[PDB]
Amino acid sequence: GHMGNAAAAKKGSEQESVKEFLAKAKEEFLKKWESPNTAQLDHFDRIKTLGTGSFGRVMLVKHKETGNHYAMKILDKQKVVKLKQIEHTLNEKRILQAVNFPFLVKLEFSFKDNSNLYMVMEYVPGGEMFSHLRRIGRFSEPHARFYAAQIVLTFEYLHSLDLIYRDLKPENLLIDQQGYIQVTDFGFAKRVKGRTWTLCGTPEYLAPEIILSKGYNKAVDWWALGVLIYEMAAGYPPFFADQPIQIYEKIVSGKVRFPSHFSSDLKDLLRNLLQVDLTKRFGNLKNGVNDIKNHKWFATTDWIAIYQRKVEAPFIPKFKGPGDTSNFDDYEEEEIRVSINEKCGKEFTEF
Amino acid sequence: AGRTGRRQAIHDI
Ligand SMILES: COc1ccc(Cl)cc1C[NH3+]
Repeated sequence: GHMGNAAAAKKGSEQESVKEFLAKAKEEFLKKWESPNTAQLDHFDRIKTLGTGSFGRVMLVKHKETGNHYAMKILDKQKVVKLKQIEHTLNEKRILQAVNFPFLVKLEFSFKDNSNLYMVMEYVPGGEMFSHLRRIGRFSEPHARFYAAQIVLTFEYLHSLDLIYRDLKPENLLIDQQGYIQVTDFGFAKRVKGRTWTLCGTPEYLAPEIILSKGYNKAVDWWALGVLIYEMAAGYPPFFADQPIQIYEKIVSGKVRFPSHFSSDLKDLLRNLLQVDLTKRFGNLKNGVNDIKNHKWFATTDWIAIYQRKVEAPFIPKFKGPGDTSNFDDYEEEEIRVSINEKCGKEFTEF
Repeated sequence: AGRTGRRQAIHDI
């Protein structure tokens, strides 16, 4: 066979140890999920805007008492208007409170006021993968593989807890001071036992079953991993067009073309992740995540060493000190105004 | 041709 005796037994033992780890991780998650750390806005100084979206912004803040820096996500309750926007914000907070994994950003505080919802996270100063990727063009296959391995392990963890992530893309992956990934933005994450039906995500990363309004499962995250690996290794994603409607048509087609510099091992992995047929998509078969972890493209990956952060990273971001923002792009700095009247109190009671 | 800038997620397409 492909493995000799020694290798096969080591791999089997490794896989049983994963099961043991995930069983303990589920016990810990459920304790926090069933029985969940506030603060207030005046406890922080505003430093700089780190990113912006439709519903608000992420700000570098400095906590007055301790001097620690944090990333504060601010959501305008009055912008969180649509039904699915509201439930998603409750999902995000509850999931972040309860998870614990080396590649998932750590939530420190959450609170709300008359105008806004706030989630205060660890500040990850190395910047978004997105900007580093756009600046360099594309990552080498070894470098893309180092980042991909962290996503594979993170999804193995999340999916074992019945959590789907639903917004993988380079914009959401921060680089920490050791060059490892921190997944941020759990705005689309959800606990799902089987199917779910919300049409949400980012166009270029949507699995076909989402676009086609079919009830879907955690396999959408494995499709998205295929999109991510392709984009990291090529410099652009596999379904690439100026407008979302054109992107959707390419996704549904079942057609992917690869740069001539992609290795055959990489193309094989990607054709099995970017598989429209759910009975054939890697991550969705009888062998689960092991079809991905044991693929030839990952043959050099030491999964435990990645988890332990003992693999040398491709890139260590430069950091001049606490609160450095040099690895982030600049954004318009807009007022953060808090109304004297409570807005949307009833719809956010649970937050 | 395609989108090179940051991509916004859509909550309800
Ligand atoms: C620009 O966005 C962020 C910056 C820092 C941190 Cl820790 C979190 C976010 C949310 N993606």
